[PDB]
Amino acid sequence: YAMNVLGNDWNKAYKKSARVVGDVIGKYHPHGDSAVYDTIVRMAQPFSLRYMLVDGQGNFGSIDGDSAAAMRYTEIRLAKIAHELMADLEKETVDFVD
Amino acid sequence: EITPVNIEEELKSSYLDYAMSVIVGRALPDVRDGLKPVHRRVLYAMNVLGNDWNKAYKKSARVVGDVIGKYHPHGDSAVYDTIVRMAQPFSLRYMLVDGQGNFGSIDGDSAAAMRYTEIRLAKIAHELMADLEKETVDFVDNYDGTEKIPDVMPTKIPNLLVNGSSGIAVGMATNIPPHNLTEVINGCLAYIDDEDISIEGLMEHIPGPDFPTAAIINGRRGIEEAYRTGRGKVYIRAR
Amino acid sequence: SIKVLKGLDAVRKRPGMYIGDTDDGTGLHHMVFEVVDNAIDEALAGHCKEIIVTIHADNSVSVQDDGRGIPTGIHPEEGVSAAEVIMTVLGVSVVNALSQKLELVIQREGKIHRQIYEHGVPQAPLAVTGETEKTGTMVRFWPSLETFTNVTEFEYEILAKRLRELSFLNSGVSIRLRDKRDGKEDHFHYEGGIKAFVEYLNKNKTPIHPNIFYFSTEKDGIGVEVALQWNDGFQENIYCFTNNIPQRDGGTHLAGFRAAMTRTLNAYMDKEGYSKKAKVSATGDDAREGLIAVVSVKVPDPKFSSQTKDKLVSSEVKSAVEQQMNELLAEYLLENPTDAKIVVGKIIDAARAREAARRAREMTRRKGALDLAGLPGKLADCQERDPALSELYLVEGDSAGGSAKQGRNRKNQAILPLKGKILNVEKARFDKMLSSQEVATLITALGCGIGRDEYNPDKLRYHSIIIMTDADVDGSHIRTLLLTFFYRQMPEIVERGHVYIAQPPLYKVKKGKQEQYIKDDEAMDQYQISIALDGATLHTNASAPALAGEALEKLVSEYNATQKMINRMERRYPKAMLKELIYQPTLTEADLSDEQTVTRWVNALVSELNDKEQHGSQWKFDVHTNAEQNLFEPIVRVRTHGVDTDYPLDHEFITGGEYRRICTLGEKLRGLLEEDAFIERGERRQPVASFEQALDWLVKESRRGLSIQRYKGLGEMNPEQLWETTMDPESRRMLRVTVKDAIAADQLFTTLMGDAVEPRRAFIEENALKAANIDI
Amino acid sequence: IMNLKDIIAAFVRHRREVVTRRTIFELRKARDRAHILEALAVALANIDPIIELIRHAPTPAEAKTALVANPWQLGNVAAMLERAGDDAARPEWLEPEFGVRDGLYYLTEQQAQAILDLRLQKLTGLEHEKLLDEYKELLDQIAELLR
Amino acid sequence: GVRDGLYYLTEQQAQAILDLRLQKLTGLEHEKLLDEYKELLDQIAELLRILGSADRLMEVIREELELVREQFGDKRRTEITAN
Amino acid sequence: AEVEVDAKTGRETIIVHEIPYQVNKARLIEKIAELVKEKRVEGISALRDESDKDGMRIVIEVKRDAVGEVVLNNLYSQTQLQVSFGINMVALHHGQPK
Ligand SMILES: COc1c(N2C[C@@H]3CCCN[C@@H]3C2)c(F)cc2c(=O)c(C(=O)O)cn(C3CC3)c12
Ligand SMILES: [Mg+2]
Ligand SMILES: [Mg+2]
Ligand SMILES: [Mg+2]
Repeated sequence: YAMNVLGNDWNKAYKKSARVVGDVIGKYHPHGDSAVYDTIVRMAQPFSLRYMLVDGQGNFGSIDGDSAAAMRYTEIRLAKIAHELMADLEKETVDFVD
Repeated sequence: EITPVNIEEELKSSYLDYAMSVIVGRALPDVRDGLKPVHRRVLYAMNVLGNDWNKAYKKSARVVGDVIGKYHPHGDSAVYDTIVRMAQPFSLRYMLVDGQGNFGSIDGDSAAAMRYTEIRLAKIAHELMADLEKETVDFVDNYDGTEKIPDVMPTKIPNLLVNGSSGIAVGMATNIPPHNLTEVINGCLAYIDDEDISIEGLMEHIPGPDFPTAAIINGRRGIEEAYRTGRGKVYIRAR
Repeated sequence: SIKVLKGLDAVRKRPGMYIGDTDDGTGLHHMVFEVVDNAIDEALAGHCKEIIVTIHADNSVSVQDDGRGIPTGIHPEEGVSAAEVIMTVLGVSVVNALSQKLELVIQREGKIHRQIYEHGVPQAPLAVTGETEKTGTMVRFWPSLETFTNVTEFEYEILAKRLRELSFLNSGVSIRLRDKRDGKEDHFHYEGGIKAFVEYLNKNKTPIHPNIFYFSTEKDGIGVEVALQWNDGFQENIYCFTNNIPQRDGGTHLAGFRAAMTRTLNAYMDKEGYSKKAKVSATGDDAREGLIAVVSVKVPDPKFSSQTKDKLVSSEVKSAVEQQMNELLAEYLLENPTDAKIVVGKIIDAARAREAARRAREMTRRKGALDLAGLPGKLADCQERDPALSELYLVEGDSAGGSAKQGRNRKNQAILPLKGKILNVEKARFDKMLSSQEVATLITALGCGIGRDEYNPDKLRYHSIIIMTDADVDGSHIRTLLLTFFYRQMPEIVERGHVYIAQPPLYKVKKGKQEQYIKDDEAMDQYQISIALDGATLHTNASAPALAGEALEKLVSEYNATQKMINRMERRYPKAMLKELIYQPTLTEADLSDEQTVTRWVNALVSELNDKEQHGSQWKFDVHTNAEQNLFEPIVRVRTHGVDTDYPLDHEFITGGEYRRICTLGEKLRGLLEEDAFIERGERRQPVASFEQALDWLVKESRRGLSIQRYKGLGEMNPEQLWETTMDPESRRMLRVTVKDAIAADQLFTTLMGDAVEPRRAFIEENALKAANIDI
Repeated sequence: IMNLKDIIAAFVRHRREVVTRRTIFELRKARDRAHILEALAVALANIDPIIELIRHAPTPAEAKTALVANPWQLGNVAAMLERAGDDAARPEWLEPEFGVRDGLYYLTEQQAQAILDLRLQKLTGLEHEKLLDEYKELLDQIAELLR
Repeated sequence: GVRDGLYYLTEQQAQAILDLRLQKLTGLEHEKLLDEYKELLDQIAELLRILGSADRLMEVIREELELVREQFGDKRRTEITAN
Repeated sequence: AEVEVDAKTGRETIIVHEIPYQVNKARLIEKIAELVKEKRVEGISALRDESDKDGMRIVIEVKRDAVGEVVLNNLYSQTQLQVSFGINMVALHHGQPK
């Protein structure tokens, strides 16, 4: 939802990971920021998800056991299939909470 | 293909690049507003976010993310450390940031991580950016050519004298002590009146520095020597 | 009636910018080349293949073809003959304008016609003058002897070489070339032109095998034709063409060809067991020792890196050529096993010759999964045991270190990451240097030993050390620190030439399917200039033909250089004042005593500056009289933001490099564009107010649908991109470090890296600060 | 390397430059507003011919072209235009042919476009009175800025 | 609304009338409204048809699922064998 | 995995093309090396990784006095070349687990 609000579409330029993590932590998720980055990283690895939901640019780890680079080095944007999970969101099809 | 190169030319070019970049864009303050580039970028980002002095606080992580994602292409821990220093009453004579939480103490304790704190602009920081939207300063490009940043601030406060500065560069350094605002204003008014006043005339209004932590200055010769030439030495003694 | 006359006059005003050079005579041959290309285009669909070229003794050339003749119809719009509209209307128009007399003959429908053109002005409408039975056209031209200078002649070889090349490329087409001054007749006709081209080139040398590999296919609209043969020489010569246009610097097709040949030859030599019989191995360079080959590609719309061609940058061409070459070359090695052996023998001889020139080595023990060998834990070693075939990389950070580990060739490449900034071994003591862990691990990984007591440079574990850092100002510092360490502690390693520096790219551009990598900012400016001049025409008036691409590129490059020079000197003169001097008459030194033209000149300059002004400022002029030889120097005063300043233009500025460069730029721009000034794209139209406005409009038009990405550091690149741009031996570029004087190097190192501060400050202040303000 | 007096002088010069640039910006903005205010004020006295002309136009572009074709009589707004002395409220990029020539006003394209965007609720009596107050205030501001 | 050939307005309709620009009085702006009104009537009829039937509801879902399968489907990677 | 035998000397090797889900390759190689250190399995002479851009490739060398099948079955039984996946489908329905 945060990436959708930021306007981080699948056919636009990439954005720094720190900006997205900062928005998520500062508006919606009241926890630490390192586990949020670890969660975001897993959604972009081709060997973890059958259909990836995040498109990444940089070093995101390997099947050999390597770790990803810190959040000051990478960039992300939404994947094309992730726009089908949020279709018709602005036509009052679901409920909202505080 | 492989092409040869002499070691002297490589050494000279690389070192001159590094030295000039550090001297002109990282470690020395401008004489008009008294800020380094990182301070200016932080203040501009906070102003763009709409983080005013009479509204709610915002988390530090959001501000750091904006700053390093749009204006400043470096690490985030050093940016947070820079933001922390601008809010401590025992570091700045007139604070520029308003803080909520654990920001350290004079006893030597460290501040909390940026997942715990909140900040907003101070009331005097709105006088450093007055009339910013009426085309009073020039704008330059960022590292991508997508955003624009002010070249200098249109300040109403003589910030360099009233807050001081300290930085280390290649081949040179700086060290300036803080002062008192009323005395500096009186000196500026006297200069406007006279325009030919001497150093002795200006010391009728500005007797010396004024540190945030009080204490005692022991002697008067170094003050006059520094105000007359630019280099001097003073002694600070506890009470 | 009159528009054509005005257009021809406009062309005559600046002939060079429409034809090219008029001093060496390149345009003189270019007119003939245009005529021959148009004729062969007509002869491309002709019933037969015959073209007549004649070099007459009266400084004229007549060319006759045998295709369908040019129609002699009537034009519904202009109401005149269709042939005349074909000839002179808004590249034969340039030739006719540059030729005093042009003979037009049309032979069709069994009738003979004839017409004469005088300086592009027809004398009579086309009329029937005889009867015939054949179809074709004939043109003879008499070039102008006043516009064309210093040559006024034709050379047989210049046309002969091009005609032979065209005949080789155009299979089944015959060309006859003759000269009437001395008397010659040359006929070119070949069926297998590409194969015949290889045979003709491989003539003076000694081929080692009679069979010549050759094929020709076409897939996805790309036509590929390859032919090659091995001589006994020691040099390689590859000739590339695209749509019958040569490229001296190659491109994607050449890269695909080289990769396919290397892979095929290596695989074949490995399978057959030849490489095991003799304890050697062959590289790409060994295969291409003595070789002659020709590559020609057919592409609908090629894209080039500049208006002067010489480099193809289309993407899919590489894949197509590589696939076609790799598919078929394998079969040839089986169909002709006798000739295959000779080439393998020559390659093995070359490889053995390479080996004998190396140093002496001892096998080293690498670090593996079953043994650690007492080596640092952060090192990622390789599998090769011969130190003369291994490489070591020193990378700046952890992220780039991981990226390099993921995308390397683990057979013979090792990685060692550096963390943080390294110690300065010029300001520290020996024991402090020994107790530092980064330096200790580096010394252990190198394996030579340190201390001038056990330092043996003959036990180096790798024979290539490569430094890879970011392309910012914090990588230059680390490069200097590493160079200081290597020079102060291990001089022999630098002396023998074991140290290299890597060159990663900085930009990446993409527009749809086309993508490319850009080295640095100069390449970016060149790419921006080139990409804005495609599919666009600039006409001085509404009835003039478009200019040449090369002239436009030269003008824009010179403008850019002059703009850079102007920007450099901004600290002493206002920037708007300097830009205005381009469009002003030159103030010669002879005018510095009249005291009457000076005032008019400065008044005109100030009036023009005050006329065009958007910000709040004012201009004024004044004249100062000097006693020395009664000089009179202009004075210009401005008022900006409430401050008044004066800029005296003294005698020194009049005679200087800046003013002369500005004048030289201005001479080509004063009165170039007329009032009409229309620019036409493929389907749209646009008026032009000034050269700068047209350039800005073109730039804005070209940037639509364009994506540009800038790399902050090495950690922002995918491992595949990093490998294919920086670490692949086939397509990487590096630098080798050498020492020139060895007596000034010590002084420079002591000054820049020593403890004393004052020499360093003085050096910085003298070099960077003052010398830049005055680059005279 | 500087002393006290240099720092004070630099601060004063910076302040002077900032104030000058701010004044220029505000003056330009005020003149731009006054132009459109004049254009709107003139067209509320010829309302019937304006409406008749607009109704017969088939396309807004044709209406815009027909608007700047002939001069319009000033009517009851000549007094407040005469109160403006010379060209104190005239933009510096305006050609000499436009504006008042001889008791007849000449419009430009932007003024016609602004006329075409007028809402129907501004034809009331009360909404008409604000133009004079705003015009007088703008004239006073322009004089003070020019001082 | 229309009751006996005489239209009765509300407050918001009057407010919309008061906010009408002068450029809307040209020729084309008087037929833009007619075209938009006809399109709105057609759309309203089509929307009302869905809410009254269940088969019409299921047809839309079938079409959407088939489109998704056409646009995002691919091949199988893992192989399943007997013991 | 597969077994290939040389046509000249009769020597044979084991080639691995794919590995199970959620398995680390470097740790797998390290475990195999450690296991063969203490003579837990017989028939292993050399072990190295030759993966490249074409795909994964792990080479295991068969000793001269053994058959590949026994070694391959021992590797299946003792290493992570065969794993178990316990299926347990629990999700939230109307705010309750089920
Ligand atoms: C691992 O590098 C760092 C060290 N070390 C380097 C030393 C030598 C190698 C073995 N580790 C030690 C500790 C350190 F002590 C502090 C920082 C640090 O504060 C920092 C930052 O962004 O704030 C970033 N870095 C890295 C970007 C350089 C730090
Ligand atoms: Mg953790
Ligand atoms: Mg740190
Ligand atoms: Mg960096």
